[PDB]
Amino acid sequence: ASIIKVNIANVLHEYSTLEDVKEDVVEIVSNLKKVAIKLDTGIDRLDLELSVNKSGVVSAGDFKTTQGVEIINKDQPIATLTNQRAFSLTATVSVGRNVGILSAIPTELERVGDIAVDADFNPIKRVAFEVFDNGDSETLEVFVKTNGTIEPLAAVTKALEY
Amino acid sequence: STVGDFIEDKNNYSPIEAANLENLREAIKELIETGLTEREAKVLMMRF
Amino acid sequence: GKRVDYSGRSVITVGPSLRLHECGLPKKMALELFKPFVYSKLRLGGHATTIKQAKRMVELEEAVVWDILETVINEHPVLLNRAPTLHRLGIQAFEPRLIEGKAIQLHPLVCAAFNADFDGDQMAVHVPLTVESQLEARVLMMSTNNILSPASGQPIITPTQDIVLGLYYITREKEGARGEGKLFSSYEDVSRAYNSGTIDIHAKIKLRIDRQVFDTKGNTYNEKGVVNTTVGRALLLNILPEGLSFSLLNKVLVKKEISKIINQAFRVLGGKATVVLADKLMYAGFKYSTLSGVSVGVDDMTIPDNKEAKIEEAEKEIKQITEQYQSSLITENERYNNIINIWSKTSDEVGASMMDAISKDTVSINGEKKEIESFNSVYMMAKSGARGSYNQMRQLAGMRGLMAKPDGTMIETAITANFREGLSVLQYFTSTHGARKGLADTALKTANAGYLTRRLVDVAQDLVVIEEDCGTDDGLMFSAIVEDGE
Amino acid sequence: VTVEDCLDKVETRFDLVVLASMRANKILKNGYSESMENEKKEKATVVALREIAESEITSEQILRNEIEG
Amino acid sequence: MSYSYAEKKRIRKEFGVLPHILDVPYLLSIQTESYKKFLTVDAAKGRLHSGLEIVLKQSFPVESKNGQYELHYVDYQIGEPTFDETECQVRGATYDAPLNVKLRLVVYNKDALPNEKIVEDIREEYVYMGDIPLMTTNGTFIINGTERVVVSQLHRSPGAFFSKDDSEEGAFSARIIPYRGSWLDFEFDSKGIIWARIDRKRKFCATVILKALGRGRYISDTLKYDLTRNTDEALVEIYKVLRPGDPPAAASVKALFEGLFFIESRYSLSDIGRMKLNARLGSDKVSKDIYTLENSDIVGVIEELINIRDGKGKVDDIDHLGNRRVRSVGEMVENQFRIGLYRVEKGIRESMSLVHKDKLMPKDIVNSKPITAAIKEFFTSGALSQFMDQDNPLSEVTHKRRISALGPGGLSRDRAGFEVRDVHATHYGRLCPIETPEGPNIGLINSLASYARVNDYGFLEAPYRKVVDGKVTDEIEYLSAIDEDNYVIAQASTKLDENNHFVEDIIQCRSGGEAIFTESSRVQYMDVSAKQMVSAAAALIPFLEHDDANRVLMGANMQRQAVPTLKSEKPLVGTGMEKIVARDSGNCIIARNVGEVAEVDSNRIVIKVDTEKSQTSNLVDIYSLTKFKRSNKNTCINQRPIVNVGDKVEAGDILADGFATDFGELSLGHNLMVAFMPWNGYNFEDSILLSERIVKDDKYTSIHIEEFTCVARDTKLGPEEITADIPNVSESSLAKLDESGIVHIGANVEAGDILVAKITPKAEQQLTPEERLLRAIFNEKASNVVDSSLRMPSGTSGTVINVQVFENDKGGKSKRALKIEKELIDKARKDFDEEFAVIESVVKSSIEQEVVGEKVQNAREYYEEAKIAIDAKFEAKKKSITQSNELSPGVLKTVKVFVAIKKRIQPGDKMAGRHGNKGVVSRVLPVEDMPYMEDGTPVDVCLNPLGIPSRMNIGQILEAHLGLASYGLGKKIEKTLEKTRKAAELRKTLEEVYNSVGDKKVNLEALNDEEILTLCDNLKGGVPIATPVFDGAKEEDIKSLLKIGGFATNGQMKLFDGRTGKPFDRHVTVGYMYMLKLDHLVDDKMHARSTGSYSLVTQQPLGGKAQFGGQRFGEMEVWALQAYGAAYTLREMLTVKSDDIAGRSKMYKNIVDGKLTMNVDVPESFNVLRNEVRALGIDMDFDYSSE
Amino acid sequence: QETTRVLTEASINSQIDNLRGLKENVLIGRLIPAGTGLAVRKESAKIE
DNA sequence: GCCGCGTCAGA
Ligand SMILES: Nc1nc2c(ncn2[C@@H]2O[C@H](COP(=O)(O)OP(=O)(O)O)[C@@H](OP(=O)(O)OP(=O)(O)O)[C@H]2O)c(=O)[nH]1
Ligand SMILES: [Mg+2]
Repeated sequence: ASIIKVNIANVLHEYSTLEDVKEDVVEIVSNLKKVAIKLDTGIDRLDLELSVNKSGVVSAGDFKTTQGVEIINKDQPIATLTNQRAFSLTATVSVGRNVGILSAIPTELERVGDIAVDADFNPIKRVAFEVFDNGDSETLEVFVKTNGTIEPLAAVTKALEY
Repeated sequence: STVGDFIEDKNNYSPIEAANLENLREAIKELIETGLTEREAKVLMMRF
Repeated sequence: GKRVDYSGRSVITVGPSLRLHECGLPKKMALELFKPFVYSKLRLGGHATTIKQAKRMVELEEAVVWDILETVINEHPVLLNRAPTLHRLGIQAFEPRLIEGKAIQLHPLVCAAFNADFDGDQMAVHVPLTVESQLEARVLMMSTNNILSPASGQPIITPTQDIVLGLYYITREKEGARGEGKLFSSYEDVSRAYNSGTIDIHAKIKLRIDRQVFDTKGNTYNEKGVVNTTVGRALLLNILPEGLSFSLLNKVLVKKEISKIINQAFRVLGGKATVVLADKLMYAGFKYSTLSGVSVGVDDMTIPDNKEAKIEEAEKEIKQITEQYQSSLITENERYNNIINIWSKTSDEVGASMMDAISKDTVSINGEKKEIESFNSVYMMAKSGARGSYNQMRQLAGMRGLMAKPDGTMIETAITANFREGLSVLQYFTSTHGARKGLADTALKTANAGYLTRRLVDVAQDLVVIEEDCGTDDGLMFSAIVEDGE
Repeated sequence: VTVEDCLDKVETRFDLVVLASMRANKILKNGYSESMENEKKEKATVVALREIAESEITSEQILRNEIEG
Repeated sequence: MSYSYAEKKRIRKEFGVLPHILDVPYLLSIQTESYKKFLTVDAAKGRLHSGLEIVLKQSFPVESKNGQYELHYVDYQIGEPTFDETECQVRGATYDAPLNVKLRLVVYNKDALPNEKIVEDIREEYVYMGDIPLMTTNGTFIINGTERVVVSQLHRSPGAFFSKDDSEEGAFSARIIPYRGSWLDFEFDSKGIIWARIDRKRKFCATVILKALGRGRYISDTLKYDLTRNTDEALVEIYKVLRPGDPPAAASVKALFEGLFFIESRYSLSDIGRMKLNARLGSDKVSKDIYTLENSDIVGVIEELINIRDGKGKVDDIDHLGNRRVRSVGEMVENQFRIGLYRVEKGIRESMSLVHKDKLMPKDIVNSKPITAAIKEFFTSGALSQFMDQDNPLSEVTHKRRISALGPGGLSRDRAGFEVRDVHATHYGRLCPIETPEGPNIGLINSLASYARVNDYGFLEAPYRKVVDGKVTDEIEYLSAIDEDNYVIAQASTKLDENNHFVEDIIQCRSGGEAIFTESSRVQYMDVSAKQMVSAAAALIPFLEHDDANRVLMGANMQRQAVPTLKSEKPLVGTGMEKIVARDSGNCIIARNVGEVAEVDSNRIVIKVDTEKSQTSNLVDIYSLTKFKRSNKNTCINQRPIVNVGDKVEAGDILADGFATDFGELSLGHNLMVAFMPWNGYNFEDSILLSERIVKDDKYTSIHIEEFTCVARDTKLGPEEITADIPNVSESSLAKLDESGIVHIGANVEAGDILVAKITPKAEQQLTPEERLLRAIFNEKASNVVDSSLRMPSGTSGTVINVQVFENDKGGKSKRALKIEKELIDKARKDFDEEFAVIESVVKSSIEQEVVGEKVQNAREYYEEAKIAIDAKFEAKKKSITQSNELSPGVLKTVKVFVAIKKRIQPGDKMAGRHGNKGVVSRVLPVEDMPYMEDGTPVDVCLNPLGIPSRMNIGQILEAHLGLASYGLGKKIEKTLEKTRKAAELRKTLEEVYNSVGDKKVNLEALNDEEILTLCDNLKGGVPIATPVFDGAKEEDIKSLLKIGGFATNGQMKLFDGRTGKPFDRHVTVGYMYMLKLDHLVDDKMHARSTGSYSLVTQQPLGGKAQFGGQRFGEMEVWALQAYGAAYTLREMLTVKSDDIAGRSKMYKNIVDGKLTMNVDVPESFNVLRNEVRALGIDMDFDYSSE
Repeated sequence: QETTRVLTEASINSQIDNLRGLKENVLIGRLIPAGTGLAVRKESAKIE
């Protein structure tokens, strides 16, 4: 599950510059995409509200701690503020999987400020397997690298079930 | 490229423009036959 | 000029999965080209009762429209052309299949006739509206119809680059391999053994083969017996059609051999059998080449060990000639000619030495160490003949040597540097003039060839065949054109 | 098609094309396109080539058809 | 060892043993230098008199016709430009400067030779002369809101040139070339007779010219041949030759003969031809200052020709660089100004003829109309002038440095072949030979070399180091091409014993300009740099020596076409030329003075400069960033600051990178792991396979901005209305459209959506009776107006970032229009006033910090000066005519719409490597399908091995090995920083990574622990390596780097197929293979057309895709159709498909009907041809023959 | 090529030209006397 | 009867 839609408090399009913000709106969207989210099985879809008045650097951990929503990337910073100001935005989070670039629905936008954001649903960065024979039997060793959103044993069981 | 080649004919109906007119003209005659037995169709043809 | 409507220009893609008679067409281009046909089908269907209604539905790209377009283009031929139509083979007719993307896809074998490559080249597609034209184009303009060149009998559908290389790699045999001396009753058994992978593809095995063979007189005789063959040759046995001897497959299968096999299949089997064989060979080569995973590396090219000694000897000879000239004993022109000859001889010797080391590898096999043919990728590519040539190998592992100036007289100084070791700035500057002169010559010559072809067409344009036999008994005397040396 | 099968009955590769075109025109003018069979089957021009390949139609018979129309 | 903030943030490894003797000269110096001499005078340079001032002085004195009027030039004053370059481009106005000169006229009694003009006209005034365009520091000109660049022109130098055709023996020729006007020529003959011609004419003996003026046997043969008896007879013969059939005049011939070669305005050498002629004859007796021809000079030229026929002398070479000179744009501007001045002087002489005034001032006579038109005509229509390429910063640098021999006074494209296209020996030091057009213009671009410089005479010069007593001196000098031939130059590559003495007795050097082997003692000079011969663009490619010349040229041309990506990525392997290219191009901000950042935001940068270590200054400076600026190539340009609050900075550091620049380094490509194995035939030839991770990661996504302009014009029937009130249009379609009728900013527009709505009236509809019945049945009225709104073309999707509207002139604005304009002006002034106050507030805070330090009068006027600029900015917005432009009369209003759409790489796209290897993507594969290493990391792209053997681009393989080594180095650093992130151990790891190989000795100790942590984070992806083009690292160093990475000493590595997971037999080389995307998208190339408008004259389809396009059918294609014998296809295509008006409509009806019918009565083009013949006396008609 | 000279010579001669060619037919948009066109004529002759 | 100068016309 990854953010597919983000609405800024004061923007009309992605190509705009906020006052007293070093980061660009497109740069903020790029920072938002790398953000990793963990969701409950039944949540399916939810909306996250972030509002900050800090004069320092905004962060993913700054996101309101709503129930169900989990942010793995506390370290990643959404934006940096040169001077004290009020910054707020809303990001929509839904469960999704990668069906390929050609077979992708753009997604409807109702608000004028709504901005479409692409999301990489798959969480497994790398998969490695090796085979060792104990004699009359073998042992299978698999190395799995993940963002840490999903426990490895559960992911392996799900893949075998599929 | 040169300016003379760019100029295009705008006073002559395009084939798509020509085709649609033909379908409309053919459809009306069928409608007149489908309606009045003969007097109404004759009057409509004479007046228009 | 007669610029014509219903024509499309798009980029060309490799399209390997496509068939020899099938090509890949973007859906949007197909819809625009067949939009009137789609309108007619929609009116016949009753989906739209008016031309305007059909146009409005087409504008919204309704889902039902795509299925109707697929039905309309199911059996409809299209013409693919290139900007330089040097020969009639350049324009050909293929059956379009709807594909995603805006990039046109064409069969790899047809590319050689087109003389175009996937470097951004663009092709134009024309659609025949008349029933006679569409049927006529299929009858004579189809890709399957053209196999041999109009100018020469040799087939133009032969594999050009990688497809030949993979076949050459599989056909090669290894003196020592796992499973050597094994006996396989049928091709399926050999394939199962390869799937297990215990045996080696280059390994030598004995296979019993029984099949019909077609004689020159056309008599068919049964061929049976046990023949020793490589595992790769046995795997290629399944592709070969009935009525063709296993002897043609039982060889190194070099690119020249593949063309001869195709010609033999076409002359006796017929065009359809030859086209099927070509498609099977193309499928096999791509699959085997990837499994081979041949790669090109800096280490693969090998510099000659004795090159330094040869260079020193040549420099000593040049110094002796300079010493003779300084005394005034020898004329300047004779000294220059002698220096050029010495440099050419040294360069030729260096090139000859480089070929032996790369081509030949010595290994300590059981019972002693013996020389065997090298498996180096560069040598295989040069030997295969799919790409490259001896001169390029000589330059990369050899020396540039003499460089021609714009006049073309060889410069007295020569480059002992090689591309792998790099070259000095002065040597690169000396080499720059020849490349620039060649590039200038290539662009200028294009107009002359076209003008000459136009004049020839004008002179022979009206000539045609109108009668089976003139009935004249007068002709010409034909004898071998000996040059006095061969 | 390969036109190779059609060539056995017909000669020169030009007479066959002309005969196929005439047969296709006759079939289209026959009212064959009711619209219930075109979708399930190939176009008429290919159908004429298929008939020539079967040899059932007969090239000589096709010339006789022109006089009827 | 970075020594800089940009260097400090990321440290790049460097290679090579060659010391840097001299820094590279400024790239834009040649373009900037020429304009300054024309517009400026420097005492140190010795340019006391500006060329424009000299041109005014030469023609100023007229003394029309004994009118007691004297014209004298006093001074020239240049007006400040009304709008700055940034303001001028947005308005579309051309940057310009007013030119004013002072004229003094003296008047008096005007009696017959007494007191004619000494007692009157003591009053003088400045008169406006014209408008002069100005050049920005980037050396670019903005015309009509469009940036333009004028290419330098190479032309044959004026002088005397002797050449002999080989057709006949002894056929020597003598040519004299003037800077302007006709040039005389002398041709020898087989009999040995001498002939003289001017440009072109009947052949005549050279003796006639001598007769007009007043061991040698040639004169005796020539004198008897000519029948001329006296000079008058010779003059009459010359006049008859000049004009045929024209009667001779007693005084007419004498004036014409002196005027052709003896008029200073008519004939001048420019001071170059005279200097060459005196040197050629070696005579100082003739005055060098006078550029006019002389009898002695002609006699000397004839003597030189006779001496050459005798055999004493050498024929000149036209191809030689010294004969050829380069002409700057300013010299062309000076020539245009001179032509305008000549026309103005003729007008002034005619103007004096009518006088109706008392004590008339000398302002009415001056007319500025002629001068302004000529300069504007040259700039707007100049062949040399063209739109500057905006694809990349490197492209802008390449275009400015380009010198074109083509243009006026230049060889035609087809006229010269096989002579000027070759590279001369002198070309090595002046023009790079690896860079040229691959098209027919190839060999004419002659792109200037980086170290190439222009002398005052216009001859290119190359820097060299002198050698004394076999010892190389450190002195640097510039050698002219003619001077260079005599000396022998040794290459910089030669090694030294540390005493600057060549160790090798025998070295390769050019003594005659041709490479040869010579002793070290004869060498007199050494090359300043290895890359001096190569052009700046060529130096970018790494491992240039290993690559073939043709492939290198193809790669160099392709790199300039590269398109910028959203995120710039620095190349792992770089020559290090990128940093200089970025700094020289003005796409980045450099701090004027050393200062500490006060405030940083992504709209402007505020910096405070300390006076103690700097020259006196305001103490505050403001830099304004540019966001999403549009480009000629439709490429978005934006600037992002790399500075931080309270960060120490120094002059020359880059505060923020701008276009295609990362950390002060230009990047046009992204590093992708690359394998070299054939896969499934997806890359049979040049095809390229993409893993698709790049598409998902937006590795290659670019932003394109499209401007659509809608204008309103007054037709005879009615004035068109842009108001969104059109009948037959649904509210939902107009729902996006605002009440004003302009689409809302930031609103996504679907293809074919309405951007603006306009209605144009129609009359005499003449509806047919069926249409009349339809109107009657539905009671439907017929509209007297039609709608022609502006809509985006199909297949194009974007959002409206900016909207521009221009109102009418002389008409009071409507409350919505007038209120909107006033609101926009207030917002710009109000935002500026608050923004100006913010700078004023920062200055006040600085004063409070320095309040103890005296500010009472120190900055009293500093705030006042800022206020005047703000008032001018408010005035400039209201300073306009009220439409923001003249608007062109008859245009009611205009609107500008800006749309930006992101683009992602797709199949059929073209990617070109720096080494010149190019390919088009054929398909996108899943990540699992792409082959992976034992670690399991996927390979992004797979390349074909066979292509590399066919073309000797060996450099790419070396770069891939170097890229693999860099990738290995990064992983070790990531492992070290993954755990125990402490500065002390990280410093040791960095010392091992950088100091393990090379003699560079980066000395990382200077960087503080805080800087070290940032540097380690930056190096996580890769470690940068810089290789000199001819000083590249050897294979052994790369092998040692691979060993440090822990990879085997080879590029190839074991790989496993993703689908079967089975390792391929044989290891496969893996390299980064840094790649770039060329600007050749397949989106605009589809060009799908079914039915299109036809040419009015020929009734034939338009082509090129400009409107509906369509593919023309070639004549050669007709020949192929004839060979096929498909007459039915050929006949149908020619008539119904193209020019059959009856056939096309019938064919369309049949296709819609589905019934089968064919009509091809005739082709309209043939009828048009018959009409054209019919107009002539010859008659062509169709006929029936019974014979 | 040389269209003006050929036209000037032809006009005085009043030459009457039967197309008798593939090129002449293409200009008039008529079927060429070669390939399919000859076969169609031969089949038509048999039909008569 | 001829040398040697010339037009045109395509590249
Ligand atoms: N892959 C491949 N196939 C070939 C080749 N040559 C012929 N074929 C297949 O054989 C079928 C023969 O089609 P026809 O035209 O009716 O027979 P013909 O070749 O004898 O004229 C075609 O079926 P089709 O109607 O085109 O479709 P399908 O039946 O193959 O699905 C075609 O796909 C070849 O070189 N490669
Ligand atoms: Mg090409």
